[PDB]
Amino acid sequence: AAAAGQVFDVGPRYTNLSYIGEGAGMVCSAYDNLNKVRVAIKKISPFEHQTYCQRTLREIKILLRFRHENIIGANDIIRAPTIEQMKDVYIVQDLMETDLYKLLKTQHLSNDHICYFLYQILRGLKYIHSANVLHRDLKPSNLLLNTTCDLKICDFGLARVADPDHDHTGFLTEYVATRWYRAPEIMLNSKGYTKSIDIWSVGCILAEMLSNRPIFPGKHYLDQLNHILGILGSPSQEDLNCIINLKARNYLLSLPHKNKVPWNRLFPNADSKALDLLDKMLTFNPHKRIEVEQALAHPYLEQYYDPSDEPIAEAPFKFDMELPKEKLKELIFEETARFQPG
Repeated sequence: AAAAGQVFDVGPRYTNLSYIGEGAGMVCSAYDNLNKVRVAIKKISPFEHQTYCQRTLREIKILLRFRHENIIGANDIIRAPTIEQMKDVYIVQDLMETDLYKLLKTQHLSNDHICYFLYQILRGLKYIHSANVLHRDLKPSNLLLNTTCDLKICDFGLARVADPDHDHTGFLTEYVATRWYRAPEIMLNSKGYTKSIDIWSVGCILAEMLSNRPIFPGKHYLDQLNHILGILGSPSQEDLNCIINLKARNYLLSLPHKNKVPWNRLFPNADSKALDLLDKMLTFNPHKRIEVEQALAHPYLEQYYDPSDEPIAEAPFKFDMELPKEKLKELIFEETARFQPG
């Protein structure tokens, strides 16, 4: 009994709705009457398809367990008082005006902005990684921004617990995360269960911040690899020897030789410390790729770096990655109980 454009009934607490929609259901802003601030509300309607259930549960479990200035929280979650009556779930969050994807369509960023956004991306990422979680879908639309340049990472639906022991797979194994921000190893021999997959995406985001265009816009699964290799050049023998997978190694060896395009050719207006950090994020071999704490400690970020102000999670995270649709509904109901006066 309160609509927008569908039903969007968010109790007595939240009023003066206004569409911003099509994200997960639909998104509105709304006046919060207990805190008198405007806030964002996302309506989730996932109990039909069993995969949107999994993404929803995963996202709720993470959002509630994580507490960090550069990671979007869930201030409130609204659903029916019973499982029977629960059809929709609404997640209430800090209202963030824009995201980096929308910003970059229209705005050039000064070096000071690039530096600050990157610092905040990596500060959030350090927390995430310290919990043994991988985000796995970092991209400019998953980076929210407010009018005062605060950056918050959102969308933990593809997130997983890190599992480097079980990261190997065969050549051309299908993947779900967004193509342009996929590390080379996803196409070759990785399931994306190590931390280095997120650092690659961050590197892609940096490159995008410096030029306002995706650095590796592959049209489909292997074109992505040829984009990467067209800039980085052919992998060294020693990087090839880290790929044991014969199908992947022989594929790479079949390719004509390509030299590196130097970053300063691609990004002639860029701060050279920015390009050095970029280089180290967009390293072909995931074993040699810089880690989140090394990136924060890089000279480019020296105006911000302060590890005592770069918090870590209080304990490791415990196993997303799995259950029929009816059990999932029940877990979601149980995970959201703390917001019920009930």
